[PDB]
Amino acid sequence: QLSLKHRLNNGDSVYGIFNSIPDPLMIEVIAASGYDFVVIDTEHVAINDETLAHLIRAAEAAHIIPIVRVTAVIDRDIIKVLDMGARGIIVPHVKDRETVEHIVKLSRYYPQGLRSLNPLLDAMEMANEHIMVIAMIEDVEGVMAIDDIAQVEGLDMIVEGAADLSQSLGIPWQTRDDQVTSHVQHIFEVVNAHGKHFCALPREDEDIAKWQAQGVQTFILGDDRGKIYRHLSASLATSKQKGDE
Amino acid sequence: QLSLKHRLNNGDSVYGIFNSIPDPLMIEVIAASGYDFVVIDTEHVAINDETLAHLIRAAEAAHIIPIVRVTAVIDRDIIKVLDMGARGIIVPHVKDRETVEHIVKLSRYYPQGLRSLNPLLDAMEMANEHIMVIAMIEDVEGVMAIDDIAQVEGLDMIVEGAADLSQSLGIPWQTRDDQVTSHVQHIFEVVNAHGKHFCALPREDEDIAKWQAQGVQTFILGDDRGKIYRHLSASLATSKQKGDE
Amino acid sequence: QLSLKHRLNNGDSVYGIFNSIPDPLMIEVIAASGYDFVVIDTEHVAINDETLAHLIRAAEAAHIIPIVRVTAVIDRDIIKVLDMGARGIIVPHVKDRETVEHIVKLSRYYPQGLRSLNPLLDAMEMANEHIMVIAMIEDVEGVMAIDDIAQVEGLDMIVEGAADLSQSLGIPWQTRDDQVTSHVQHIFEVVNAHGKHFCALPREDEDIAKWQAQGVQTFILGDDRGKIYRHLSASLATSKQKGDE
Amino acid sequence: QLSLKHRLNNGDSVYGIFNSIPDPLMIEVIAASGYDFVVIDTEHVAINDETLAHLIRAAEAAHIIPIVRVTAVIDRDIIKVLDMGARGIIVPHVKDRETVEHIVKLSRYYPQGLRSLNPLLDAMEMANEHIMVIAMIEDVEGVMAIDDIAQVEGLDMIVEGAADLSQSLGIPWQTRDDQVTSHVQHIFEVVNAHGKHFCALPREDEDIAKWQAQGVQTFILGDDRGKIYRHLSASLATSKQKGDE
Amino acid sequence: QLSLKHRLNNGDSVYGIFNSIPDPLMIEVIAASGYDFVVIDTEHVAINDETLAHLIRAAEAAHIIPIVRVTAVIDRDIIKVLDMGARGIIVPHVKDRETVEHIVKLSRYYPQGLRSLNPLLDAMEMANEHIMVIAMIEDVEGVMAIDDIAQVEGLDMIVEGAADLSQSLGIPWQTRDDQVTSHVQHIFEVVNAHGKHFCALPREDEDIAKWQAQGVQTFILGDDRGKIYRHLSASLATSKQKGDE
Amino acid sequence: QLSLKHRLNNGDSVYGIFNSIPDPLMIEVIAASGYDFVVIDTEHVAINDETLAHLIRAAEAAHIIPIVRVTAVIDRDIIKVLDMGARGIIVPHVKDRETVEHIVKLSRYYPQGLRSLNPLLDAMEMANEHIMVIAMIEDVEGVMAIDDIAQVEGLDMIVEGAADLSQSLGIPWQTRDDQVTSHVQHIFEVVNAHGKHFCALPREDEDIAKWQAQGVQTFILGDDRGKIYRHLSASLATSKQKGDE
Ligand SMILES: [Ca+2]
Ligand SMILES: [Ca+2]
Ligand SMILES: [Ca+2]
Ligand SMILES: [Ca+2]
Ligand SMILES: [Ca+2]
Ligand SMILES: [Ca+2]
Ligand SMILES: [Ca+2]
Ligand SMILES: [Ca+2]
Ligand SMILES: [Ca+2]
Ligand SMILES: [Ca+2]
Ligand SMILES: [Ca+2]
Ligand SMILES: [Ca+2]
Repeated sequence: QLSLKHRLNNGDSVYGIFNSIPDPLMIEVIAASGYDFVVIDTEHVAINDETLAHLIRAAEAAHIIPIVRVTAVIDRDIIKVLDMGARGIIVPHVKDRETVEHIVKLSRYYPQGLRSLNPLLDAMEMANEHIMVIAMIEDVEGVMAIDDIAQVEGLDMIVEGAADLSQSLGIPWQTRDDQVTSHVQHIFEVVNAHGKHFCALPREDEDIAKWQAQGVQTFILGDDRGKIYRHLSASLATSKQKGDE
Repeated sequence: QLSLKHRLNNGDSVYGIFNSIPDPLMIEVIAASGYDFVVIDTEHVAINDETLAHLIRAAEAAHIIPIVRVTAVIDRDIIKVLDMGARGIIVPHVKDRETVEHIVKLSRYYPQGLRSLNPLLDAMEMANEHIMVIAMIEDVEGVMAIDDIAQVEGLDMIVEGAADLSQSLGIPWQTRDDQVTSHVQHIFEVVNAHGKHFCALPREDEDIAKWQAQGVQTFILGDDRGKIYRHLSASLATSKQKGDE
Repeated sequence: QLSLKHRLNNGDSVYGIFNSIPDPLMIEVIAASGYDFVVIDTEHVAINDETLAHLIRAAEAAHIIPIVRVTAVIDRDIIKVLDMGARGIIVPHVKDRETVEHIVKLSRYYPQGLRSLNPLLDAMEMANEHIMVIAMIEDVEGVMAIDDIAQVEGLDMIVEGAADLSQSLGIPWQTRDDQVTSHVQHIFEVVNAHGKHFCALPREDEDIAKWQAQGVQTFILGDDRGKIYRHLSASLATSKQKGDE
Repeated sequence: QLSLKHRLNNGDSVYGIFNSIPDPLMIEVIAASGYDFVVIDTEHVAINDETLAHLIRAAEAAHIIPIVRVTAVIDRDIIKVLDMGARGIIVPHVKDRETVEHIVKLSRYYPQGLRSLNPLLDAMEMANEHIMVIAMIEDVEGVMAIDDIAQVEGLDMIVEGAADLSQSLGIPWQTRDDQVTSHVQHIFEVVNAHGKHFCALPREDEDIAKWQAQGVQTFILGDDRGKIYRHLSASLATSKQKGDE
Repeated sequence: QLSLKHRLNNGDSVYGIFNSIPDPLMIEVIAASGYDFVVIDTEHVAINDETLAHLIRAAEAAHIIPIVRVTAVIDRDIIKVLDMGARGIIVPHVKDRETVEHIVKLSRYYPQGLRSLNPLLDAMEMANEHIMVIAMIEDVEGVMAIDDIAQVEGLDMIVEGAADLSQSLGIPWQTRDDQVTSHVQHIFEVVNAHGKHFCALPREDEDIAKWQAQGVQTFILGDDRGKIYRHLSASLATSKQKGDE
Repeated sequence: QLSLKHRLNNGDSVYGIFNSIPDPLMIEVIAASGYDFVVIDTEHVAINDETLAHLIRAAEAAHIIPIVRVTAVIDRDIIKVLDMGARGIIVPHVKDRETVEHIVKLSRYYPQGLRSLNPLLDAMEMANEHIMVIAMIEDVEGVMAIDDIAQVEGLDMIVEGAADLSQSLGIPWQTRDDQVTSHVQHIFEVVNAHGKHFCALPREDEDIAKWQAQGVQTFILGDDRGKIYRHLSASLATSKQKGDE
């Protein structure tokens, strides 16, 4: 299937990573490494639409679920990105119910939305059944409106954006601050109460256990670019010390 | 300068890595990680000429020396790759003196070669002074012809290709075999006797010290794709174990 | 000229097709096949702006009129797409008069609009004279607002979108339903009353005659991708039966 | 598997088509249409290496076997094209045994060749087992040298090139001439005697039965570009006649 | 630094040009020619995001300051364009204070805005310190709202758009008209009163002196495409006359 | 027609320029400037095959004759470049008769060559009739073999390469030296004696008259990149002096 919704329906825990190096070989390396899904990032990333389409094919061929984080311009991106075969979309900076309802309208065929049309009904039904509609909650407005957001029919999942939330709170990068963690904990509790999925971005491995015990199944473990830099820089420094004795 | 030849002339040890993911962000990540040079691979890699040109610019902007491994088709590649600004070229499967002399002809302006023309003389002189002409020695023929290869004026450096050498010897991937290591040791001794540079591909960090003690200054520490897969796969497995307690 | 407006002014019937495979060879194949115009689709299609520019050049070189269906983001797309040389634009999901007036503002130079400036006046005049401004009418809102839409000075043509209209009516793909056909017939009558052009998407060849008799001159006969799949799949099935006797 | 060699080993007949429109959507349309394999053409076609890599991924994701026809420059193309994941290669204008032996050297790992190295041995073995090495026989020299060509260990299949053969015979496009057909029949008989596969390019559906009865299993049914032009041009002409009554 | 803000802080006059041919060699030619900055145009230009990223790298490698004119869709473009390394952004058709404040929000990290997060604080601070936020004033609305626009904290510079202003005034291309010049003079006086920078687009060389005497330091001298056409066309005409005696 | 051969058959003088900035807007600017032909350079230039195809379409759409200078790898390039629609090819560093005969074989259909096949005969005939086969003479070997080169049936034109010839003579860039000019004069006389066309690269406008008087009709007036740099650098220096009074 390559359906995230299907994986979650079995009781599985699933692990992903952000892709911010828009190269199909990176998608294949991530798949080879054992990830269940990859979030191809298009918000910040310099990435051509035809490149994005290539990355989704790479994901499909490599048997990893392609999830896409789109830009703010959902009236342009969502139709294109779903027609390319993204199995899920993440919309950044979701702040209110009206935006979530619009995302659903754009993402789902009748009767669940009005996704543009471009057996037919069976294919539409299957699309609606398996697509993941995911909202980033990463500013104070979104945390405050979480109860109204979480109850929108068709919204499947919320992902915590602690970094941008910290800046929204006037404490950028203080993601360990009780303010940030209490807001994230609140987001989870409300999401969970409305029978929706929460996606954690655990800082450290131990945080996975802490979340898992409360019933979280979905985990994004950082981003490729960050992990690669940290590994290559550490590895090289160690090499240069060992070489000089 | 961004000249490998200049770095070596000071007594420096220099560290590089193969790039086989043809994305400018990878070049920038490699530079950020602390590498002195990057060998952008075009032999095996699916990589457009315009992409290669972009990667060399990324290297320049990120202050890392761009070295390029070209394909077998040197009469096409060398002129293009030098005009793009590669500071060094690696030619694969160098087997005889005649090939080395042809590489030099293609890589160097008069009076050192006949590099196509496309103050003028001063620029030509500076190009010749700083370019690194590098031959891969990776088959039995090349090891056997090493004395004739190493004495070609204009050949700056030899790089060991233990993997392909092992297959040439009918023992593919037995790179730890005494046959392979003795041939590589021979290559070094002959290269060094003719006052040329040797570039090691050490298997492990300890091998850097062993080579450095014999006067080797240049080291390629694997390739990005391999390191990334090994790190991401190890990291994820550890994460999944820690999450489940 | 390669002007659709010019062709229509002679009494010609003109035939087009949607292009949803963004390759210049497809544009050339469509031109070779005898089409008068091609609607290069960018709404749903994964297509780079530089690719689109290439397709328009292919059209020009192949002597086929390039019409472009843009995305919803007209404040971005229209200026780019006209400067690339599109001879007409189709805007999707036109729902009100205010949108049509904005399209005209963006598409036409003074005195007919405020198309960005980037003999000069003569070139502007010629652009305004020959550009086709085309609105898709494909949701109930647009059909209801058709009288207000059709009378906007500078709107040249309306195209029926029966598929998306059917979903808007809560009967997706029931394009043969009397609801859908009566609305499309209404759209035509109102458009025609205001002296504007109607563009039909006939389901079958016989529908061309039916429309032509009422004075329709413009016909889009499906899309390349759909026709190709249907032909290749039918052709192959026939081949496999004939081969096995 | 997506292995042509595997399909042939079961007694299957397999059907392919040339792709000369280098767009991943065309690969997907060909797969949807029911073809078992696609021959992505790079000999004549303007196609970037990164595009080719994308087309092979499209094929994999769409569950169609990707075969690639390379250029004459096998010392460049073969290593790249195999590393991209082509399941078979077609080399044009094969004229002698020496060329076939070189193709095998480039295409197969030790002990069957010397394909560059870039469990390890198991992966090499699997590659060798499943790769199809295919020679185009399309000039008089190649037909004359067919016995020496066909007996090269590692050559899997020969494909008839009647068009270019006709020009080689000084009768370009006279592919129905007894000269051309007798030479093609000879090629088959010799290939078949040496236990190798023959690939037919039948002119018409009836030719499939004629070949199949002699034990031919592999059929290339034209090329996408040609079929599309012929269908679109015929379809449009019929539409325009029906519209005018 | 490659900081325009830094250059202006020394008392320097700085010279730029619009780039509307999106090729990295053009960026390099502009740098070689002696320009201090280049305004890479994306408003009108057909230019892929990955191409734009390449042009910015070309600028960095060639030691020319990259400034980017974005499209109207600032909620998409600004984050991408800053993360690519643009040292300044120009937003077209700035008409009110609310838009300027939004540009600042998008362009600057806390505490000066809410630029998305993607030592950390030091890097943010350095970004804010060196970025140039630039508004195009090119319609009557913007001239009328200039006092409210100019006093927005975080707006660094205004650039005159005489061409589009002339069309806004109903006199397209009458850029020499007293209406246009008096409005531009007003824009400068108000901008200058609020301690902000003005960027002139002088028609002729003599206009540079006239502006410089009033304290203007920043000058855009046309666009590459226009200059190239005018030079090549003049040069060729002269050549053809000289050849025929 | 867009046939250089046709233009020359009327008694016209024709003017071209090298394109070494591989952007379709540059092709269009060159066409707008009044050039009869453009030599799209692929020898030195970083240029994707799909880009080259785009540039040829740009040329066709802009009504300028596209001529292509290929790389040394004629067995790869010529078939691709002709199928893309180049109206002429320039092969660099032509040194002997055997190479010219091979170029002709690759460039012309039966009976004039064996150009790969990919009314039919009429199209082949028209191709042969209008294609220009052009050899660069730019090394001492080629000048020495000029009589044998010039008499090859199917070779249409020779172009002088004074720059590379000077380096071949051990006097790189001494293109004004009597050695270089006497060799170029010899090339012309021999070419002209065999009824073939000569293409001059005049240093200065006055050289056009000198060549024209001897019956030369074809002139390449430099390259875009060089002219642009020289104009932009001169123009900017003048601007900066005028601004400072
Ligand atoms: Ca899913
Ligand atoms: Ca964020
Ligand atoms: Ca160097
Ligand atoms: Ca190797
Ligand atoms: Ca038109
Ligand atoms: Ca629609
Ligand atoms: Ca196979
Ligand atoms: Ca052939
Ligand atoms: Ca700056
Ligand atoms: Ca403007
Ligand atoms: Ca010609
Ligand atoms: Ca040359």
